[PDB]
Amino acid sequence: RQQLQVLARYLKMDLDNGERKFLKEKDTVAELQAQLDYLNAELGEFFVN
Amino acid sequence: EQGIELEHIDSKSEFAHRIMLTNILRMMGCVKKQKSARGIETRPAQVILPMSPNHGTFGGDGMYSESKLSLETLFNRWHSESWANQLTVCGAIIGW
Amino acid sequence: GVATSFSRKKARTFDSSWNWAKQSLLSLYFEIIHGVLKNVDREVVSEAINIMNRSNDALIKFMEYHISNTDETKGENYQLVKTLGEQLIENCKQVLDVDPVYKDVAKPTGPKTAIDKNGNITYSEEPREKVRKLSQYVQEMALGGPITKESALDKDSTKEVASLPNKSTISKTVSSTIPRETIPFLHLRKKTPAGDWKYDRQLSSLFLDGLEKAAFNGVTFKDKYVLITGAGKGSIGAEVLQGLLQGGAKVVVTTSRFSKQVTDYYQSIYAKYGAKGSTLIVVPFNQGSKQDVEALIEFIYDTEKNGGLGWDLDAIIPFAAIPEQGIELEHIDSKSEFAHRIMLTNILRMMGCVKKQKSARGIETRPAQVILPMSPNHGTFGGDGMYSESKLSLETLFNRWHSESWANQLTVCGAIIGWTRGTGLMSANNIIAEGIEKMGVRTFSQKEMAFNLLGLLTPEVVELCQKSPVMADLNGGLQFVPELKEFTAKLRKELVETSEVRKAVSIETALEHKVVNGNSADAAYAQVEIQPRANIQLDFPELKPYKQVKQIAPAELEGLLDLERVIVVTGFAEVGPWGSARTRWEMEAFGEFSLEGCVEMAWIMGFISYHNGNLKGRPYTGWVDSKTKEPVDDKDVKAKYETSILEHSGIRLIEPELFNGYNPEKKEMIQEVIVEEDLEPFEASKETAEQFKHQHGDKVDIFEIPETGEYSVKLLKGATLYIPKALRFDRLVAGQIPTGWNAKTYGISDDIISQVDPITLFVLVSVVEAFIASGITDPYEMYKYVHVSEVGNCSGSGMGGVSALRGMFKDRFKDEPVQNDILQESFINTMSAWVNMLLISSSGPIKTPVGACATSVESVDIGVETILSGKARICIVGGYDDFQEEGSFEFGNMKATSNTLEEFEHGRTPAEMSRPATTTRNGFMEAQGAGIQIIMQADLALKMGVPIYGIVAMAATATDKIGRSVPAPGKGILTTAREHHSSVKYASPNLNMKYRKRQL
Amino acid sequence: YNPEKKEMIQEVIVEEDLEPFEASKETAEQFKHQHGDKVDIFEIPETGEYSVKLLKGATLYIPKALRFDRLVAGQIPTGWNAKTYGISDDIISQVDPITLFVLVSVVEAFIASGITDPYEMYKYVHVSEVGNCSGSGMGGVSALRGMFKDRFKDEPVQNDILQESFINTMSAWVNMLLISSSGPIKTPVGACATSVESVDIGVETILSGKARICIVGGYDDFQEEGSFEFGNMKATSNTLEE
Amino acid sequence: DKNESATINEMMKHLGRSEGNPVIGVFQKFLTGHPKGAAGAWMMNGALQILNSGIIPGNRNADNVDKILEQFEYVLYPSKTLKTDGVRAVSITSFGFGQKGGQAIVVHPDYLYGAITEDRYNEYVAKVSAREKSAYKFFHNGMIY
Amino acid sequence: KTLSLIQSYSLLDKPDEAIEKVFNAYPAAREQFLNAQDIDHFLSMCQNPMQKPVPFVPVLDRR
Amino acid sequence: ALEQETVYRKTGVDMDNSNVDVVTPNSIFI
Repeated sequence: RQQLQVLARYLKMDLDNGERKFLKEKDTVAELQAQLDYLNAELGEFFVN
Repeated sequence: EQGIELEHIDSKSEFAHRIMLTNILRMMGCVKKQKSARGIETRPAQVILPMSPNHGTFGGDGMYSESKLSLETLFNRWHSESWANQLTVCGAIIGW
Repeated sequence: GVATSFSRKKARTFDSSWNWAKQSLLSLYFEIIHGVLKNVDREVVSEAINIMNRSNDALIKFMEYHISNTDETKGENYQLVKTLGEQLIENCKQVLDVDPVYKDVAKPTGPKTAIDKNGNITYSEEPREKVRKLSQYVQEMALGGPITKESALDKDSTKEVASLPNKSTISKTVSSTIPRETIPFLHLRKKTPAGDWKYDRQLSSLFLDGLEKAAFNGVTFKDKYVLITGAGKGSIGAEVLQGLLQGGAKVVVTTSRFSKQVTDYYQSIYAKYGAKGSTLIVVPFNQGSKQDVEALIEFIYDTEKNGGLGWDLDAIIPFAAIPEQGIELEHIDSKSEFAHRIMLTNILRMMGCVKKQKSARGIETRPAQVILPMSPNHGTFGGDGMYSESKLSLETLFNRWHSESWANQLTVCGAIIGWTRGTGLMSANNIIAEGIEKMGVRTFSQKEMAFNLLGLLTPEVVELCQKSPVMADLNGGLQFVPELKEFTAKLRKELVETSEVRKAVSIETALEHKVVNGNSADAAYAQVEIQPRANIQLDFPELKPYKQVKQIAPAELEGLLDLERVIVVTGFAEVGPWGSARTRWEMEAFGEFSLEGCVEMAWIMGFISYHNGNLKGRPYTGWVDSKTKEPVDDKDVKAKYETSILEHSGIRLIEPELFNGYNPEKKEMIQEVIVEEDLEPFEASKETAEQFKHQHGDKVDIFEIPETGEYSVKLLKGATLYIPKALRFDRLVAGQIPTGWNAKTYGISDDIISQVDPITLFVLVSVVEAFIASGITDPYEMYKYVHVSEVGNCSGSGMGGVSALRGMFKDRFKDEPVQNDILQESFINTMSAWVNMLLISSSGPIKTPVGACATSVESVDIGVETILSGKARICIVGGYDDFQEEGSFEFGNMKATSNTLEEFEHGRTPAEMSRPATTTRNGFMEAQGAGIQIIMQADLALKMGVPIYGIVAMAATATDKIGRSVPAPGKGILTTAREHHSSVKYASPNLNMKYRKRQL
Repeated sequence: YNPEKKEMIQEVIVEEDLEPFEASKETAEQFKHQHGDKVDIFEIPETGEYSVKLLKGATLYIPKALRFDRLVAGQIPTGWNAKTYGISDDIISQVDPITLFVLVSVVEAFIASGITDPYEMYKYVHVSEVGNCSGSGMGGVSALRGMFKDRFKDEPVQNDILQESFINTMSAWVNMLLISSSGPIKTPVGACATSVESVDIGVETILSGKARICIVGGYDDFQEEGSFEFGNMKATSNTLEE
Repeated sequence: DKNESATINEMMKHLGRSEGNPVIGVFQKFLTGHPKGAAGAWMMNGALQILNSGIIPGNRNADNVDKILEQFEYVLYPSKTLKTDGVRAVSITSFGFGQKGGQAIVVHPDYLYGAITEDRYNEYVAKVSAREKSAYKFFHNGMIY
Repeated sequence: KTLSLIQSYSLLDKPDEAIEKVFNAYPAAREQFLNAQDIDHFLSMCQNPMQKPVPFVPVLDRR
Repeated sequence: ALEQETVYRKTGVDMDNSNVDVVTPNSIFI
């Protein structure tokens, strides 16, 4: 694990960049679901379908 | 909409009102814009609206009576707006 | 559009009419004593009604004392107030234990359109002939008019005030006055077997009689609970609201635009009009939102225990609406579909909701009368979007009331509202009102249309509604003007035509006169104007002539007082959130700056700086924007800087540039971690490396880097580090000195500013400004009259140099640079030391108090006792405190300050967050600065000829009892009113000044 | 406090990223809010705890140790405890140590006056006629360390620590625990002359007929911060020179 | 704000203040907030400005006065400014942490001139008039430079 | 923002009347020393080069 | 004076019926 970490550092290679980008998208999903769950609360499932 | 009294007007009735009134107005609105685009001033479309004689007199109809009664505004607006050459209203009070 | 506005926590209640009656009385009292309101005015009556409507025993004891202690000699205006006031007490006593009343007492106005010579259209509301009273209005309405066929006010209002309680009984009702073959202008309708709604003589009579009684006796709404929507400033909705509150209704009013501006409008209406028993709740609300409607009705009916009101509505008035203009059937889109939801489907959902809440609780005998605004004009204008569809579909509720299961919970009263004039010219179609009235139609003021609709809430037409639905025609004969679209359009033509021809003739006569007289009689025509400059005054007290001064005090007083032992305030000053004592007074008292206020604030905040030199080549003398160096005139200062001034003054969000970068949204704390794995070497000097070694020992390796002389520092496994982190703090607001304030602008030097804690700069400026309020421009002038040992400083602080404490407890710890003498600056007594060391140079007393929030009164007390002991003849006295990060945080842990996030939930703004004596007060608002007074022996003040702003009669300090709560206030200052009463039969002669003077 | 060994802290920039350490969700969000780009926080999906990688360019504080040259002081005799006089653990936990010196001084003073029960005063004098005109130069100086240092280091500190720092609280405790007067309270600050200023105020309070009796005097504690600052002013004797 | 309204009501009840003559409260801190040690000095400045103008400023943020405060017959809590015919005296009450109460009373400065002779007064008036003029000179000069 | 009592400087040709007029409408001005900004303006007019020099010494300074 | 002359040559929704009152027939546009 420690040897991997120094090779990653040498190659200028962020191993978390993936999980970062992902956590940031999971927030925009949460946000858009909140907008859409609201319109369902206002208009009703019958009207939206 | 059956056994929807005023306590129970929700999503179905609000959607029904759109089918039976606002999107009727939007469809005559649309045929006016298409007829005007092409300068058709002498070939009007006769709209035949199904009216009711019975506005509110049974209940449990949801927003049906509000839908039906609000089309009687088109007999006045035909004189008062700029779409009489594109559209004519013929309201049919359909019975039993 | 369909977004949620409604929160229970944003709801403001107004219920304290017991306090506003006393303020309404005392306001009218001084209005009449300064000649602002006369006997002739109709305000003294409309005001009187509102004081009677709040009559209780407290308010008569108040009116008695205020009217039975006016000297009727001191002027005509004092006789006027005492005559009126005695009348107003007689009334108020009758009406005590009588239900309060809606009574419109406004002068009935008609429309007038004027076109002048040059073709300008003016609109004015114009006193009607033969309709000077509200009584006369109901007679006019009953007689109809030619088109409706079918084969002591303003002379002596002291007299009309007497005739407000005296209930007027009429032998014959106006219903009989209704001529046959004539439909009245106001009338109810009845549904015929065919299904149509016709004029009904009988129903209409009943309505018009209740409307006649309302005009004479007035109407009560005691015990009426009302929801009202679409009742914003300058609407019929808002003239209804005034009437409900006038008759003691309890009312929920909904706003779509909640704000300080709106919540103040409504506070202002309740405080003028809310009679005894009235309340007003103002909630933010989107009638377009289904979820807000469900939520509102659930808040009104919920129990106070579950956070609701515990009400049960007796009337819904849903007048909310959005305008749709030039939306023809081609153009019906999103706005019209949303408008239709506001004005119809969500009206049905709100009556649906009140039915479910009333049924839940088995309330079968307390129906809510819904008052629907109907139109008579369905489709007859166009360009209204889906307005006509909205309005016509509510006429289904007159049938469904018979056909469904909600008639015991709800009653419909449809009001066909007719031509209601707005404010002026643009509002409504005011210019063609006059022309429509010529047809035999009647139009209405908003206050008359309000009257008509409050008719529908009288006990007689509440009684009909509960039998059968009521359809009220408040349209004054517009039914019968045929082709109203094209009529109204012809009338606008004729006004414009006339205006245009007249304006074209006026243009040519100007051109064909300009040509005959060039620019000789059209250029020397124009005058020269004087823009005022700011003449800032010191506001020394006005000294009356001696003969007028001896009236005020009793004659025995001459030679009776030892003036060596009367303490007198001779000058004062301050530095706080609104600048100086001058600018704070303008904001406190008038709520707005004057020209002199604006220039002082602009100079303080550093927006403007005087210049007397060369300014882009030419020589110049005047003010100058301190940023751009561009010339400014005082006339331009309000427009250039007043907005900037008010954003950066007063209570507002903490400004981090002012507090050394303190950002309460981001507080640097530090956590202590153990290093799991050794760190990368960093360099350090020899001495710093030995400091890391001394601390860490085995857990650090330090080694010389033999080339440089520097040292490596390996921090090893098991070593402690501190890692920073950041709290979000919930106290975001404070009363901060106005942004810009700088000790430089007063004349303090950079040497003194670097040496000294910032609280000491507030103090130096306060002591100078105070000596100028005392006309002592050179402090050393004191030593012409008094020994160097006779000037004192008895001022102090609760906490002192609190930036210097941060220096010695935090900044040293972080090996930041801190002045060696930082400790001297922290002491509460150093501020005084600097004042002596830089201005006064006295060898007189120095008694620095610490009294937390009472240091300033303790300071006065010490200052007085220092003078009456003959230790000092003059004394500086007052208090100072700064606002810093550490104290803000600690006052938050004690839960003493208002939580700013809670305040934002409640929809409060920073301004309205310090609210003393208020239902909703929830902690204090930290502020900063200083206040200084100069006090002397009166003797020495008169000898120096310094201004004398007041006499310090008394100054005391008290503790409280045994406790275990240091912040808990007590009653211990009651002891300033301690006296014996065992033996109070005969008056002590020691109080009689005549006696006391005889003995002298 | 060991004047031979004073904890200061130096601000270093991290050249090379650190080893992850665990932290609760709320503490990890506090590191994120401070450091931003320079920290990586990630849920450890099993536990619910968070990893905190402090990255390159992040600021740390590393402790270090001055040797201070003021080694000597006039300290209350080792052993002295407010318990031996009869003060309780509830009061001792609540209150700044200078306030314990004061309570014991006010009792011992009433015994030198043969007033064993302070309430005996109120046989001869109104509740409004007993004063406290005592004060301090600096006050609750352990409570100030609490709000300016111990909070910064997220150590535990009583919520009401600020009340204890005020120079007028010592007097408040004396009223709240012994005297129960509603008489004057004029707390002076006079640095090294607070005790004479206190007497002066105390006399003038009596000769104005505001009070018949007055407690009068002075109190100050010795702590690390003031020792150091009196050294930077070169006011105290350098013990190494001595 | 309950403790203070109660202690002014009980002061006024014990000294037989007329029923119907309540002290008019003024809450300056609506506008300035609470500056701890300075609170009383600002209130005092305000009290002198009230004395000399006879204008009593209103608590513009008194939306709604607490129901609990109606029991205090001898206080009046105005929300708008009152321009009176004159104020003869002003009470100033401060309540500190650690059991510090204070009261000061300030009397209109015209009650002092009753105690002196027409000559002494006329001498005073002239000295003051001179000082005021010099002070204005000094102020406007120091402000601009 | 009023309009000037001195409309045309022609009116100054009976000058005592025009001074009475101005100091009747603004009596404060009889009982107030020159504002420090009005001293500067007065000395700025004394230096105006498009004007015959004033027949008096209005200040002792470097000039 | 030359320096000064140089530098001179450089420069020279609302659902509350507050706006339109739509409860009233004539506010729309009669």
